[PDB]
This record gives sequence, structure tokens and C-alpha cells, in this order.
Amino acid sequence: EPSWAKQLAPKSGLCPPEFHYNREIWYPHGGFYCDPKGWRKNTLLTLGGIGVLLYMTFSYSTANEVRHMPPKGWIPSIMWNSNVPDPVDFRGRKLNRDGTLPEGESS
Amino acid sequence: ADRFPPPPMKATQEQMDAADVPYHYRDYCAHMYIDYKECRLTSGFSWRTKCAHELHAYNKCEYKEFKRRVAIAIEEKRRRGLIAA
Amino acid sequence: MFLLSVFFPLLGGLVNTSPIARFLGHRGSSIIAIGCMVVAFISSVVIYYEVVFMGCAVSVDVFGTWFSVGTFHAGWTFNFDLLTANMLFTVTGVSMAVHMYACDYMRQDPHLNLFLGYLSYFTGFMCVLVAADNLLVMLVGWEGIGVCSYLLIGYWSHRLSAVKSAQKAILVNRVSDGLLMWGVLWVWYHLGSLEYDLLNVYSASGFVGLSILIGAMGKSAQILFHVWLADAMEGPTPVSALIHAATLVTAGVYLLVRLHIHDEMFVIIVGSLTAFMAGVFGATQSDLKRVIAYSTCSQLGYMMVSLGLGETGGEASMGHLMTHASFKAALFLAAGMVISGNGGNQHIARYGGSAHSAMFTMLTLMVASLSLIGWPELSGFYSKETILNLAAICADPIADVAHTLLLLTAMLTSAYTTKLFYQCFMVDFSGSSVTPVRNVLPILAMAILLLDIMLKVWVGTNLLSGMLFFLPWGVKTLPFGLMVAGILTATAAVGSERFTLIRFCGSRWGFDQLFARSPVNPIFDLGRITWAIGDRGLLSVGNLRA
Amino acid sequence: TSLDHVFGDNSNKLNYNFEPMGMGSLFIRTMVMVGVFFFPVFIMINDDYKYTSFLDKVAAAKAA
Amino acid sequence: MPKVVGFQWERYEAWRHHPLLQFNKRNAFPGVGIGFAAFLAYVAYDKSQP
Amino acid sequence: ANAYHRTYNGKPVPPELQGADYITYAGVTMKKEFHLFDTVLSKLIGAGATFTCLYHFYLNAEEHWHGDIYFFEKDVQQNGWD
Amino acid sequence: VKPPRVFPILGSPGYQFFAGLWTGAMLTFIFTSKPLGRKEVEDLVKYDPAYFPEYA
Amino acid sequence: GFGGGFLDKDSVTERVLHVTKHFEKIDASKVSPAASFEKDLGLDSLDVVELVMALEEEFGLEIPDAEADKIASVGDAINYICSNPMAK
Amino acid sequence: GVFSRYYNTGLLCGVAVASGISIWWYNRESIYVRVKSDLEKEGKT
Amino acid sequence: MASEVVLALPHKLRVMRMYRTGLKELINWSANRHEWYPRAYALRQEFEDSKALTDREEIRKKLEHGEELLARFRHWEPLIKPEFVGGTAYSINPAQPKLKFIPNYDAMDEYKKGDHL
Amino acid sequence: GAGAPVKLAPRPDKPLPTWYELWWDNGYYPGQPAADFMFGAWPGNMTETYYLRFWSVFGLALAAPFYYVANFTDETRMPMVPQQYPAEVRDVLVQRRNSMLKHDFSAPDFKEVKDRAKIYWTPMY
Amino acid sequence: YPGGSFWSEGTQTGKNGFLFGEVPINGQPR
Ligand SMILES: CCCCCCCCCCCCCCCCCCCC(=O)O[C@H](COC(=O)CCCCCCCCCCCCCC)COP(=O)(O)OCCN
Ligand SMILES: CCCCCCCCCCCCCCCCCCCC(=O)O[C@H](COC(=O)CCCCCCCCCCCCCC)COP(=O)(O)OCCN
Ligand SMILES: CCCCCCCCCCCC(=O)SCCNC(=O)CCNC(=O)[C@H](O)C(C)(C)COP(=O)(O)O
Repeated sequence: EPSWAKQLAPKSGLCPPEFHYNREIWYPHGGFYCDPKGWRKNTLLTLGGIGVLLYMTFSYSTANEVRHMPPKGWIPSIMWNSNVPDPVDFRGRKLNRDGTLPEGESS
Repeated sequence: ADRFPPPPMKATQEQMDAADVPYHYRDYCAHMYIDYKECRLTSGFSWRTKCAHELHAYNKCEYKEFKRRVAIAIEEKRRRGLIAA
Repeated sequence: MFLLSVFFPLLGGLVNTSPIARFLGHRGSSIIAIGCMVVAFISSVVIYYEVVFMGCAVSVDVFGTWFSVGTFHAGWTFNFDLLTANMLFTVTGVSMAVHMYACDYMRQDPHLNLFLGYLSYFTGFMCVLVAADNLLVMLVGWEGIGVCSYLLIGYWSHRLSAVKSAQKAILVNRVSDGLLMWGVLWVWYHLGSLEYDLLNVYSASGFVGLSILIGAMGKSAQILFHVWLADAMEGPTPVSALIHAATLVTAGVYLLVRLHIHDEMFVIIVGSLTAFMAGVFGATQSDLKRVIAYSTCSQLGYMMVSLGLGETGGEASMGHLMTHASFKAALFLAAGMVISGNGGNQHIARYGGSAHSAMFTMLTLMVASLSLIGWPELSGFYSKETILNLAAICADPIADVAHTLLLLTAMLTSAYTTKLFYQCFMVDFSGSSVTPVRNVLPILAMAILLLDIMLKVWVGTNLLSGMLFFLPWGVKTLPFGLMVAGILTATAAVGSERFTLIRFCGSRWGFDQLFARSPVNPIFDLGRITWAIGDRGLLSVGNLRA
Repeated sequence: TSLDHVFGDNSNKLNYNFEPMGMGSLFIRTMVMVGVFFFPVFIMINDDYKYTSFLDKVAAAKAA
Repeated sequence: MPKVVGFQWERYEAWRHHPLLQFNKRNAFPGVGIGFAAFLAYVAYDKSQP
Repeated sequence: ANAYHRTYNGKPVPPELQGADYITYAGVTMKKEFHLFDTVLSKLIGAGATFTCLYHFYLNAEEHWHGDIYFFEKDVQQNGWD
Repeated sequence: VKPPRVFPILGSPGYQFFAGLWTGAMLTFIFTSKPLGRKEVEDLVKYDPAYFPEYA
Repeated sequence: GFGGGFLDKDSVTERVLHVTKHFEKIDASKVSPAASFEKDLGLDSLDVVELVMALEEEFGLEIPDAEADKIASVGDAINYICSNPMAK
Repeated sequence: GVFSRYYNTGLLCGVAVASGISIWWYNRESIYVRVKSDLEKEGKT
Repeated sequence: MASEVVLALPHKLRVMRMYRTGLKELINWSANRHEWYPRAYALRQEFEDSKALTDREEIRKKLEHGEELLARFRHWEPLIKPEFVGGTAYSINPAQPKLKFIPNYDAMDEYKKGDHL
Repeated sequence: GAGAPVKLAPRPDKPLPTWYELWWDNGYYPGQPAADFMFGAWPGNMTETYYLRFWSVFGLALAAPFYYVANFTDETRMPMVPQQYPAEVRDVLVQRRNSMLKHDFSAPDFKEVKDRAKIYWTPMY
Repeated sequence: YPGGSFWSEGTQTGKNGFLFGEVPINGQPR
């Protein structure tokens, strides 16, 4: 056996035992049946970083959304965005921010 | 189309702009279209039962226009001699 | 929520292909891919309810200007309007179930996370395509899904036929990409802008609609461009489901519906000829995936004719696209489960019985097949009958022949889909491998698409559902009789003795064989002339011996 | 040769001489290809001819 | 009138007609009875009497 | 593994594959097995699809027996025009 | 050729005759149903005294 | 499992002896390993063609035609199948 | 597939039957007249 | 007509290949295996009606006509088991051959790792 | 099942043809032509003459009905006129060459609208 | 799955290939 072969990872438990795949090659995506030992912790940390990216792009999207027409009723973006205009319904009547007809024609 | 003239429009331009009626739906049944769109887009899953009247009235108006279109075609072909009178 | 429908599948692809995936492995990458699709689907649901129902379009300046030289101005800008919300809901919802299926279907593949990253990239470039507000960011999406289609079709690269199928898809689509680019040049030159909202054309110079139609015929696999679509079955089953449902083949139809600058004669003739051709092609195949591929080509022909009919026809075309994606993806996933239950065999002569598949796979194939053949009050019934009735009242005399071609196509479709069910389950067993799949992830993947099939019946795509175009009972209920005729013929399993017609149709009219020598071999020979006779010959200057 | 009894041997050879196509076949197929893939050129040439013949008719019947 | 000549194929492959290898008609339409009963209950609840 | 066991050469069936749970026919033995998750999900989704079909057919039955023309013409003649 | 063992009615002569009967009828309805429908649509209004009292 | 991709000799022998006995003219007691198809068993060439096609069906193989021409006895078939890595 | 003469005979019988049905469809009353007579029939119940 | 390989065969093996290819083409043209069984019986009865012939001219005429029939009815989409040549599962994920490795190549003979001039 | 056996393709042991780059040898058996069906036997033993001969009838069998209806049938076959609009709505709708409202033979400017729907290709100057 | 479940430990420790073909000599920094 070569000197450097002791430094290499074994074939994982996902890989069939009769499959040969030249363990010295560094694949940028992981390679043949990649199964690292601390994978659950790494999965949790990458999920946390993805959540950070999710918050960042949610904030950027909310800051840069432009609505040239008022909506025709209540939309869920009213809850988190203050640039959403007041709804104007299908008959042209101005509405409240919770999507109900104002007093004078309600009930 | 003089023998079967069009009915008056009951929806103004401002009313069709307020309902955002598509420009190829702005015909002589546009008010019924406005009622049907307003009912259906706010009724969710159960639109077929609680907007049945608005859809039925819109289709009835389109039936009247369909009959007028058939009558216009019959009169035009009669004037051209294609159908004997 | 609006940018989360576009960025975030691209983020999932970036995670699963980078060296981050060296720390996650197969097990962690499957979790990352499924979560990164669930978030994008939730965002698309919010976008759909805001834009389709409450009518409030949203425009986002994302990354500033891309390039701006002279009056040619391309910006990194999105716009989320009715068509964009429709497409985003459809693409993300189908791609979520396909990811959930692929995390179990490709479990024994050695490079699973690479495959999942390619699927996510393909989905993200489709989202970029439909979210763009101008033509150049659309071209980013167009060529991005082309490249990812190449990477996914030729995934099993040690097989030469898969590599050649991927190269063929690239080259056939490159012809139409060239014509689409020249059409973009025409549009910008004679209207002054690239944004969709400033492209309102009443009367243009003919080359515009023709070249944009050719560019759309490439991606939507119409007549004389369909040749790459059947060979794209070399890729794995999730690739085929995502190609034939939500990505790639629906992009040209989306582009024509969005622009509405075509000339209707070409569109109607191309669409109806494509529908009849793919109907007779799929009636004479025995490969289980090739029949479904040809049914996809046939339905794209239906949508092409519909957008030829008019603005209402364009809406009906988008509606049939939206309802087609769900049952087509369901059909491919059920076929993949049947193939895996029968030891990898794809020939329908080696199936039979109810032992090689789960109960849910058979139910999925049955329900998606019933939606495809236009069984009454299912999802495909509404959209297909709308297109057929709109074609029966068009005042163009060309649409008279197109309607007849569509009715013949409807009978052929109900024939070969019933044949697909009959051979798979009803006949006696004629395989030798029974390994039925009953894992949770592919069953839930199929159940989601069946839920979307129910949703399309309960909540329509647009306002056309329930509108009555006034036709007699004879014209109206004829497609039901054509469906019944296809079912009765296919269950009777009858055949004709005209073997030369059978082998002309089963060999798919010889399009590939005729293309192998009408442009291809001449291109090779003209290259031989330009090199040997020109560079080494006529233009070569020799030495002076002394 | 350890798999020749499983997948077939190398005895059967490819029947192709690797020779160029015939001259007439190449010429005819190239002319068809030029007509199909360069149809805007013929469309625009026909437009120029139909336009200049109308101006010929105008200049003929105008000066009479 | 001889037809049993040359490798009896029906006897060799008579296991193809195993009852667990055939099409099962008991679960050919799963849930259709439940959906039909729910539809009948809805019709009696909503349209016939009220 | 494979879902059926084969016998060959008139051999006896192995004793683990006999009883009230197994079916042998012409030398091939298969197992009667009940799967719960598959059955429940298939029955639930199938009942949903059956109700979705039947309810919408019931809502449109009169427009499907007659056509559009007859149904709306009877509606005009019986229940007025405007 | 024998029918499948759980569906022997599909190989019956009556079933094959009925499938041929329905298929041929639908195939010729495809070609005949368009002008007959157009004549029905025209005759809806042509015989209406509210539109054309000359044709009764 | 067992074997480097190859089935064992005994189960292959049992399956080949099972396939071989499906003729009307065959006496079952004469069917043994290393028994000739024509001289010992009394099968013609068409019977041998059918037997090799049935063995293709039994072991899930696409036997090449030159190899199927060489099979002339029970032992030849057993030795061929035990040299297939694709024999299931 | 199955080469059936009953199916082939049924094809021509169906062509003939639907030709007769098309002839009956051509000589039918107007939908206005049919609806009016149907409503008159219902009004005597 | 047969190919140049089949025309080189002995007469017994030529007839055997003709019967074998006829059975396989009957598989390819049939809907199922249960459709195929009586067609296989009929093809066997067809070969049994020429077994007791002796005239080599009549044998040659029948052989050549049957080979023309088999060249006519060659199916455009043959049924191949997936893991064999022409199948759908052939040559997908083969085991890698042994590839050699060079450790620390950049560290061997540094300062002299370009191209000569 | 990864790791299935596959047969290797032999290396050339004879002089090569001049135009050898029309064979695709990827390392495994069998290789293929650079484009399929460019040489070698076609599937089903069909030939180019077969397809061209069947197409010389089948192409006119498909182009026949479109020509007949485009040259021997017109707008008056319909039992009704197109959808009617007010003048302010109609006047922009029929500006599209794409529109199906130009087939309204009861319109007072039917001819002029049809004369404006002629497709041009080179924009004139 | 190793361990009998999807949620078990991984089964690989050490270098999963050598980046740029660089192998550590005696544990020294590169
Ligand atoms: C080999 C091929 C690989 C393909 C890769 C995927 C396909 C990519 C296709 C498109 C690539 C475009 C990338 C552009 C990069 C930045 C360009 C803009 C530079 C800049 O300064 O702009 C500001 C940066 O903002 C921001 O960047 C936002 C601020 C930070 C909040 C969100 C963080 C990003 C989260 C993304 C998650 C993963 C997404 C993956 C694409 C935005 O402002 P402006 O000056 O333009 O002003 C106008 C609006 N205000
Ligand atoms: C519509 C028509 C349009 C026409 C457009 C034409 C465009 C021009 C095309 C060609 C332009 C480039 C010209 C030079 C090409 C040289 C090609 C390679 C020559 C070469 O390898 O050089 C030496 C051999 O040739 C030599 O010795 C070459 C000597 C230089 C060649 C030109 C000068 C010739 C003499 C000048 C007078 C000509 C007569 C004027 C009426 C090598 O030699 P070595 O060192 O290996 O061997 C020494 C032992 N002896
Ligand atoms: C799609 C369908 C296509 C049709 C395919 C062609 C069907 C035509 C079949 C009829 C044509 C013939 O019989 S071809 C002529 C075949 N007859 C002979 O050759 C004479 C007998 N001579 C012998 O040597 C042997 O008996 C021999 C039988 C060769 C070997 O059997 P054994 O070694 O045991 O002895």
C-alpha cells in the first residue's frame, strides 16, 4: 500500500463494497457516495446560514418592491410592508388597511 | 347591423378601468363581466355556488348578444343574395 | 416574499454543487434541496394570491443595470404580473414534488448531490426566465435552462447515446435560438425598448412574428424541431418529468402568449400539424417514456393553436399549460415507479398485473391519464374543451382544418393513454422482476400533484372556466365520444394488417434519418471542402526548393 | 476479450468506406439547404423586385 | 392436429397466472365508494330537502 | 428482494414459506402482505378525486344533458328575457 | 389470440363489434358535425318571429 | 451473497435441469449434467434453438448468436451460465 | 395486436349508422320550435 | 436477404439462425408474451413442413424467401433486455479503472516548472 | 446498480481512413457514427428512397385541405358575425393584424380593414 | 442506510481526495 493511502477516507456505508472509484481524486461536490462523519451538525449550521440569507433577501425584497397600482383587497404583504398602498376595490371605492369597506356603506 | 342595432353600453370607461376589465372583454355585457369578476375573485374555493347568479346573468347577456350576431349574419347574407328570402 | 421565489432555488443549487456539499453528503444535501424548494413554493403561493386574485403587480429593480450602450439598455429588473405569477406557481409547485421524488429515486446514484444541484439550477433559471421584465434577462433564462438541460440529459456520461442526445438537444435548440436573437433585434430596432410593457405591436414587419415563432418552436418542440424531445429520454426520470411539465417545453408557449405579436396562419398550421403528428407517433411506440413524450408534444400543439385563436385563446393557452404541467409530471413519476418495479424495463410488452407497483402508483397513473384524455369534470377537461370550443367558432377558414386535426388527435390520445394503462396493469404478467416501490417520499410526491389536479377543478386558472360559448349539443359532446372511442379501441387491443403504414408511423416518419443526410452530412462535406481544397489547396502557398 | 462471450466479439466490422458524398448529391442538398436556411434573403429580394416594378409602372403610365 | 411440438411454453410459464400476480379488482378503484357516499350525503344535505 | 420465490425441479417448498400467509401456484410462492400507509393515502386521495368529479358534474348536469343553446333558450322562453 | 384471464369480455365478438361501431360512428361525426351544427345555430334565429317574421 | 458476480454451480445446474425437461419426447430420468442434446436426449436443432431461448429467458440474458451456436449439451449450458457476470 | 373481423365490420356499420343519424340531424326542427313545443307540453301537467 | 455473416454459416446453423430470428421478431411484433405463444407454435409448424426435403434447389428457394421475409419484417424498435448492448441500462455507471496519482507535483523541482526556450 | 460490466472498445491496429473523425469512439463497445443514421443500416432496414417515396404522396395529403379552405372558402361560412364592440373599443382592437375581428363582413369598413391586414416583410421608406 | 436509519452517524473520516494533489508530509504545514 502507498504511503499516502492511510490519510484517505474509506469507502462509505452508502457505497457498494464491490464498486471501485479511485479515492485519491478531489471532487468539488463530494464525489462517490459522500458520507462525512459530522454531517448532521454541518447540516444544521448550513441551515442556519441559509436562514440568515433568507432574512437578508426578504428585507431587500421588501425594501425594493414597487406597486404602481393599489390592490383590490387585503393582501398578506400589508402585514410586513408599509409601502403597500391602501386597497381600492373593483368598484373604485377606497378601503381600509384591513380590507373592509369604511363607514357609510358598511352594514 | 342597422336592422339589429347594438344596445346602449351600461358600463362607462371609468368603471371598466376601475375593475381592470381586459380590453377584449369591453363589449355590450361588460357590466355583467364586472359583477362576475368581482364575485369570483373574492369568493375563493366555493365560487360556483355563491356566484352562480352572477355567472348565469353574464352568460344570459352573452346569449342575447350571440342571438343578435346570428341575426346580423342572416340579414347580411340575405342582402347579398346568399340566402333566398 | 417576491424575490424568494427566484433566488432561492438558485441558492439550493449553489449549495449542493459547491464544496459546501463535501461536508453535507447525500443525506444532508437531500434535506437542503427539499427545504430550498419548499420555501420557494410558499413564496410563489403568496405571489399567486396577491397578483392573480387581488390584481397588484410588483416590479423589482434587483441588481441595477446589466449593460447599456447607446439606446440598447438591458437592466437586471423583474416584474411580477398575472402570467409571471401563474408560471411561478406552476414551476415551483411541480419542481418541489420532483425534488422530493428525486431524493429517493436517485438514492443509489454515486453523485446524488450533484444531480440535486443540477435540478435546482434548472428550476432557478426557469424562474429567472418567467420573472424577467425585458427580453435580455429572458434570454438569460432561456440559455440557462438550455445549458442545465444539456447537463441533465447527458447525466450518465459513460453512455454514448445519452451524450449524443444532450448534444442533439443543444444543436436543435441553437438553430431556433439564433432566429429568436434576430427577432429580438427586429423588435428593439422598431420599437425602441426591451421591456415587455412597452412592446405593444399592432402591425409589424412580418419577420418579427416569424422569427420569434421559430425560436418558440425550438423550445416547445413543434414540427421540424420535435426531434430532440424523444431522444431526451436518455436522462433519468426526474429530468424527464421536469422537462415535460414545468421547464423548457413550456417556455416558447409562454413567450408567444406574453408577446402576442404572431401571425395566426403559421401558428395555427404548425400547431395542428404538430398535434396530429405527435398523436400518431405516440400511438405506435412501445417505449413507456416515449409515449408520454409524444403526448407532451401533442398538447404543446394544442396550446400553439389556441394562442393562434386570439387573446381569449391566449388565456386558454396559458390555462392549458398550467393544468398540463401537473398531470404530465404525475404521469412521468408514476411511469418511473412502474419502471423501477419491473427491474428497469421500459418496454410495455413486459408488464402486467398489480404486483410490480404500489396502489398509489396505479391510482396516480389512472387519475393523471383520466385528466389527460379529457374525462368530464377533471382538470384537463376544462382547458382542452375550452380550446376545442374556441377553435369551433373561429372565423378563419384555416381553423376549420385545425379543429378536425385536433378532434382526430383527441381520439388518438385516448387510444394510446388507455393502451399505456392496459399494457401496464390489465393484461397477464410478462416480465421477470417484481420489486414494488412503497417509499414515503415518492408517494407524497405523487399525492401533491394529484392535489394540484383537484385544485385546478375547484379553483380555475382564469375566468374562462364556466363561461359558455354557445355550441349545439352535437358539437359540444363529440370529444367525449372520441374519448370513449379511444378507450374502447385500446381495450379491444385491435390491430390492422397494413404493415407498411405501421412501420412508417412507428419509425416516426423518418425525420431523424432524413435529417442525418439533408443538412448534417452536407455540413461535414462542406467542411472537408473548405479545409482540404481551400486552406491546404487553392489558398496554400508552397516553398521554393533550392 | 474477457467479456466477448457476454456482449459479442470484435469479429464483425463496420461496413463503411469513409468516402465523401457524390458531387451531385452534395450540390443538390446544399442548394436545398441554402433555400431553406436563408429564406429571408429571397423574401427581401422579392420585395425589392416587386417594389421596383411598381415604380416602373408608375413611370411608364405617368409620362404618356 | 399437433401443436405440442418444440418446447411446451405454457407449462414452463404457467406461474405467470399466479393469483397474486394478476390484476386485482378489489382495489382497482380505491376510495370511489367513499367519495360516492360523501357525494350522496352532500346532495341529501343540501339540494334535495332544503 | 424479489416478490416471488421459485422452486425448480419438483423440490419441496421451504418450510418458512408455508402456512396461511403464503400462496403457492404452479411452484411459485408469494406472500399476502397488507401495507397501511399506501392503502390509507390511496383511499383518501381517491375519495377526494371522486367527490371532486361527482360534485362538479352535479352542479352542471342540466347544461350537460341539454346543450348551451337549448338550456339558455328554455331559460329565456320560460323566465323572461332581460 | 386469447383475452386476459381476468377480463374475458374484452375478447368477445360483441365487444369488438361494438368498439368498431362506436369508433366508426365518431370518426364520421367528426366530418359531418360542423355544418350540421352551423345550420342548427342559424335555424335557432331564422325561424324566430321576434327577429325574422317573414320566415315564421 | 456469494461469488464475484457469478452464480454458484449447483443452483445453475438445478435451473438448467428444470428448463431442459419441458419437452414431450424427453424422458426425465435421462436428464443429467454432461448429457448431449441430440445424441443423448433426442432433440433436433429447432428444439435446441427453443431450449437456448428458454435459458435466455430463465437467466435474464441476451446470449450472442455465435455463443448460442456452440451450446450443444447440458454441461455446455451450465458452464456458459456460470461464466456470465450478468446471469441473475 | 389482435386482427379482428368483427371490429372491421363494426367500423363500416358505424359509418352507415352515423350517416343515417346525420341525415336525421339535417331534417330536424329549429331549437326555438322545439323549446316552445316542449314548454307547451309541460304546461298541461 | 441475409447478411454476409449469415451467408457464411453452415446450412444447419443457417436454418437455426433463421428460426431463432423468426421467433425473436414474432416477440417484437406482438403485444404480449401470451400473444406470442401461438405465433411461436405456428412458426414451429411452418418449419416442420420442410424438414423432409432433399432437393437442394427447393431448399435454397425456401431459405432465400424466408430470409427476404426476415429482412422485410425487421422491427424498428426491438425488445432488448436493459443491461445488454442496445438496452437502456447498458454502460451507465461502470466502475472506474485504476488511475495513477502523483503526490506533491508542484513541490518537485520548484523554480523550473515552465516550458523551454 | 452502479458498477455493471461493460465491454471496452479496441484500439486501432491498422492504417486509419483519411476521414476517420466520423466515428465516435468513446472507449466502450460499441462506438457510433458522429451523427446517427449518417451511415450504417437504418432501423427496420428502411432507406432514404423509402421515406422520400412515401412522403411524395403523404406531404400533399396533408397540404391538400389547408389549400382548399384557404382558397375556396371565406368568412361567410359562419352562422354568426364576430363579437361586437362599441366603436371606441373596436377601433383599437382591429388595429392588430393578429385580430379575428377583421373577419366581420357586416362592418362598414370591412374591405379597408382587410386591406390593412396584408403582411409585409421589408419596411418601406 | 448505515446504522439502520437515515438519521445515523456518517461513515467517512480522513481526506476525501487531495486538493491540488497535495499530500501532507509528516503532518507539517504546506
Ligand atoms: C457559473 C454560473 C453560476 C450562476 C449563478 C446564478 C445565476 C446568476 C444570474 C444573475 C447574476 C447577477 C448577480 C449580480 C451580483 C450583484 C450585482 C449588483 C451590485 C450592487 O452593488 O447592487 C446592489 C447589491 O444588492 C444586493 O446584492 C442585495 C443586498 C443584499 C441582500 C440580499 C443578499 C443576497 C442573497 C442571495 C441568495 C442567493 C441567490 C443566488 C443568486 C443592489 O443595489 P443597486 O445598486 O443595484 O440598486 C438598485 C436596487 N436598489
Ligand atoms: C484576387 C487575387 C488576390 C491575391 C492576394 C494574394 C495575397 C498574398 C498571399 C500570400 C502572402 C504571403 C507570402 C509569403 C508566403 C510564404 C509561405 C511560406 C514560405 C516559406 O516557408 O519560406 C521558405 C520557402 O519559401 C520561400 O523561399 C519564400 C520566399 C518569399 C516568397 C515571396 C517572395 C518571392 C520573391 C519576390 C519576387 C517575386 C516576383 C515578382 C514579379 C522556407 O525556406 P527555408 O529557409 O526552409 O529553405 C531555405 C533553403 N533554400
Ligand atoms: C415474420 C415471419 C417471417 C417468416 C420467417 C421465415 C419463415 C419461413 C420458414 C420456412 C422456410 C424453411 O423451412 S427453409 C428450408 C429448411 N428445410 C431444409 O433445410 C431441409 C432439411 N435439411 C436439414 O438438414 C435439417 O433437417 C435442418 C432442418 C436444416 C436442421 O434440422 P436438424 O439439425 O435437427 O436435422
